[PDB]
Amino acid sequence: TNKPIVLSTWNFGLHANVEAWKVLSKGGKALDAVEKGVRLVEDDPTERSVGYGGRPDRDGRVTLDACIMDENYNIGSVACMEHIKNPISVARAVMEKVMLVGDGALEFALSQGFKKENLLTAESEKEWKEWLKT
Amino acid sequence: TNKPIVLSTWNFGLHANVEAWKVLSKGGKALDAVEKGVRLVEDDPTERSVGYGGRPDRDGRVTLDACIMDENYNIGSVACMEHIKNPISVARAVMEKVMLVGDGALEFALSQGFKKENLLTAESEKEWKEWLKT
Amino acid sequence: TIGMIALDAQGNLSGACTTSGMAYKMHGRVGDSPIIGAGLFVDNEIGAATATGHGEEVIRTVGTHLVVELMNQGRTPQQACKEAVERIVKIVNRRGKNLKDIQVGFIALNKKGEYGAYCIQDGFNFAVHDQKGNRLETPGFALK
Amino acid sequence: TIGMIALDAQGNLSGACTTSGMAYKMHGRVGDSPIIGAGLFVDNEIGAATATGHGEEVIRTVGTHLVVELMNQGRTPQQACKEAVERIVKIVNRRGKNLKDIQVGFIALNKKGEYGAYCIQDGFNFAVHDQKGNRLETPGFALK
Repeated sequence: TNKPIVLSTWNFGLHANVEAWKVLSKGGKALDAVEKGVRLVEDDPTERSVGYGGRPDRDGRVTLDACIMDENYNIGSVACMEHIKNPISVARAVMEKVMLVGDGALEFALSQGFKKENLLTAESEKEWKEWLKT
Repeated sequence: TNKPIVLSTWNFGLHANVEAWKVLSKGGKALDAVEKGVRLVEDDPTERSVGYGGRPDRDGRVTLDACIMDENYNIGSVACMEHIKNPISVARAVMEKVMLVGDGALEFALSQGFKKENLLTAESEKEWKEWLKT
Repeated sequence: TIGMIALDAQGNLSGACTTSGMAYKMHGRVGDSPIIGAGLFVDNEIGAATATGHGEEVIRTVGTHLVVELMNQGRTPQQACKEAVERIVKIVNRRGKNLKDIQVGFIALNKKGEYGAYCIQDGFNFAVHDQKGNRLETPGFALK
Repeated sequence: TIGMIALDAQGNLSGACTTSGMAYKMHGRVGDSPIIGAGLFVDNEIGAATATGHGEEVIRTVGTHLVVELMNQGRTPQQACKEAVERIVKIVNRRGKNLKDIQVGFIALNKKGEYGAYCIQDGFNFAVHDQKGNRLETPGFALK
């Protein structure tokens, strides 16, 4: 057996994996490893396909989607959620407290202590306005 | 090969199958048959687990979920959609024009000619209010 | 919820699933019914299946895709519903939950127009309409 | 999108999938990333898989559930990802679409820590960290 081990998608998975490994190499849980690893990319405004900095929908709304699954068939999911930087973590809150969408996902997030934030970066807002011009 | 054939869930299924069979027995498409079939139940306010019957969420909002899948791997889905009595048909329009949720689902429905209706019957309202008391 | 699957005179499958979901759910709650793994799956080369029961359970087990895949491997529709529920009982047990609190079942139809159904608990029924007419049938169940 | 799957020191699997979705999508557009059969699936008795790409195609094929059931049948993680990609390829063709217009990548892990990946088009890499270090690896692709 080759363990612990973590895989992630795309070249930004390289640096995400380093974060996940901080948990795994200390004997920590896979669930905690994968949540920390993807949060690093959610947090990064430069990564415009995940979380903060995400390119918005055609109306200028940054809507995020995420799901999580542990080692005993526990699942949580959020979709089309606004204003919350770390949708993986809301999903984990769904799983521990299975799928919420739209305003309701935000309402649950706020009830669990997450905070409203403006996820639209100046860069994303400007490229969205340029996209509209076409 | 036993064809045509339709299956559906629960006793109201028996009733929906009669509408499906009007299409299937005349050589119509499975896709048209299944849409017609389930719309019978969506439309019936006495069927309280589907469409215009439907028992609202805890805040009193009737929110509907539907998906459809045809014979060549085309799919459409809508989730947590308010005010449209026939979400299967919205899902069909998603499929032809893959998943929309919440306000966006309603916006798309309206753009395709569907009309807003009040899906909360007096009976459902009444029962919701009793549940709120317990 | 109603789920409906059909095989037409051309030998083509399609399906539909539509619901108002769990009564008095949290705002924004979505169950299995709109999710193509889960409440409904159709593959025109193989067959179709649609689900009943607790939505959260059907989602976690991706139940209708599992049924159709079992048919793909060569299970009959009845065999595939049964094995799908049996795999699922095993998961309920791995989770430390009581089967009595969980309903999951399935109805299925293959390209030949064979059909089947199975559930965790007694009390589900489903309607079938072919050239022998329309009838409400009761499937096998796991929780004896 | 980023998908991430791990196997820990205890021998437990878990995974996560998070995205902002398609740029300039219609309001309310959801892809495969938050959907348990599709963007992510984990079965601790078998293995895990995560996907990225055109959300429409992963959803329509329930792709990660497929990859995991293939591992259940005896395929290696790499073989499982490949065969799942090959199914999307056949469906794209059956739909009369062009393979150049779709990208999907799967990555997979089994209980033993074996891993693998496959994708539609060249240009997708994945990152893998084990006790020998962190590596960027380039899997096989269908569209040659």
